[PDB]
Amino acid sequence: MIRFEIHGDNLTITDAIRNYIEEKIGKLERYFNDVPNAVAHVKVKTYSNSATKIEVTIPLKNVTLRAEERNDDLYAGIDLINNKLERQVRKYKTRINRKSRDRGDQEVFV
Repeated sequence: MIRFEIHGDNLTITDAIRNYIEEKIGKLERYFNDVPNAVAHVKVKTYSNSATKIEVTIPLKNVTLRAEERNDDLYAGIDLINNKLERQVRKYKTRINRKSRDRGDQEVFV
């Protein structure tokens, strides 16, 4: 089961975001079906609507994304990681997939 293990010390510490993330991570992992385990170890930290300090660490099978930054929007921090998730997830899975066919991406053929 795809898990979300957040420690969020922010203003809105309720089911709202947890659900919000459940939707996000849910919709992300529902892009896959062969994903038994994907996690979101996230930690936001703010006592101001004009603040957010976040740190995501989302261990999928393939890759674990971590994003640790102080940025006004939480959702931008997690978007940093989510959007980079798309970016990195695809970079990683597509690279590790193509390593069979693409022999000379890291190799100069010595």
